[PDB]
Amino acid sequence: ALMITDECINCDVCEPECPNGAISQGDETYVIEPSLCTECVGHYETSQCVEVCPVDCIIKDPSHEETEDELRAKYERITG
Ligand code: SF4
Ligand code: SF4
Repeated sequence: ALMITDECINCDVCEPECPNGAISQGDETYVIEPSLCTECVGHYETSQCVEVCPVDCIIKDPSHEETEDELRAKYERITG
């Protein structure tokens, strides 16, 4: 899973880009819901939210280290 850090400028651009609806508006920043973030494995070759973030604040979430296989597996439980 990835996480949006405190440097988020609340620009709204990454929200609509997530295939799993993992990103939502927070009180201070946008937040990714880790159970929904597959790091875009299964849909795209790269993270879509990272691709559009204007200030490079989405990074790997150290408390949710998943392999290409667990992301794949997550992609599979979220979609079919
Ligand atoms: S794109 Fe980046 S700066 Fe904009 S809301 Fe999403 S995480 Fe924050
Ligand atoms: S990496 Fe993909 S699934 Fe995770 S929040 Fe970003 S767009 Fe969504």
